[PDB]
Amino acid sequence: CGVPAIQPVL
Amino acid sequence: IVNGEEAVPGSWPWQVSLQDKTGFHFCGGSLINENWVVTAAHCGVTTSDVVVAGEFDQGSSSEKIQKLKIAKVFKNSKYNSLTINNDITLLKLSTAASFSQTVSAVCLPSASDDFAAGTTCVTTGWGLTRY
Amino acid sequence: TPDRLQQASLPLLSNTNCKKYWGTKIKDAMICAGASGVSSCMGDSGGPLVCKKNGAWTLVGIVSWGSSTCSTSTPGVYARVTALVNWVQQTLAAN
Repeated sequence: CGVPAIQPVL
Repeated sequence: IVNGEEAVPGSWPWQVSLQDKTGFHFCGGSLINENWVVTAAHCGVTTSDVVVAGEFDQGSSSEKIQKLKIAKVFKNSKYNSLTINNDITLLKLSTAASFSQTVSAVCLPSASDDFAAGTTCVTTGWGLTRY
Repeated sequence: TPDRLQQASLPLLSNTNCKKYWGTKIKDAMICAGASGVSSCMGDSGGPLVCKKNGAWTLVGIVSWGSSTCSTSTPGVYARVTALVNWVQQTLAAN
């Protein structure tokens, strides 16, 4: 869980 | 959200849109696994509403979204509609979500975890950006 | 509502401090966040308040209620998931 494949940015 | 900004598409893969039968977005929710969504009890979800996973632009018809039927609505019996306390509902999906790069689960905390005042977190959603 | 998904960073408050704004409306199963120049607003209800810990995002709040005008200097109120997760676990287990 909890780790997006597409990383969020600010 | 007021004074937020647009997200990287697909970067909050647990975020879902709860839509009524006319396709109107009325609440958000979060996938906690392929079969279950956590949302607020005051959203008043019914099994005629739809969970939409994988969405970024609700104005777009080219996204590969998943429109998921709701089998049953579990409103926490502790919810108090007068004080809005214990504001949590679980949605059991009729058919599992298919997890992908844009669709996956958020983690849940341990009951004893400490998230201290002053910690910066993030909220997401398609709420109004101006009231 | 905006077509595209929005995000905002915002800080957690203590309940004690939040009660300076909302008084006895604030219960133990609530957590406040915001009052920082951003605000959740109508249509955000039910979505996540997540905090990054040990490299992963954890659901600490659920958008619950706040200022009727989505005031960015008032704290928003979120269902406190630590107070609710034993129920979530129980529900998944039995169904």
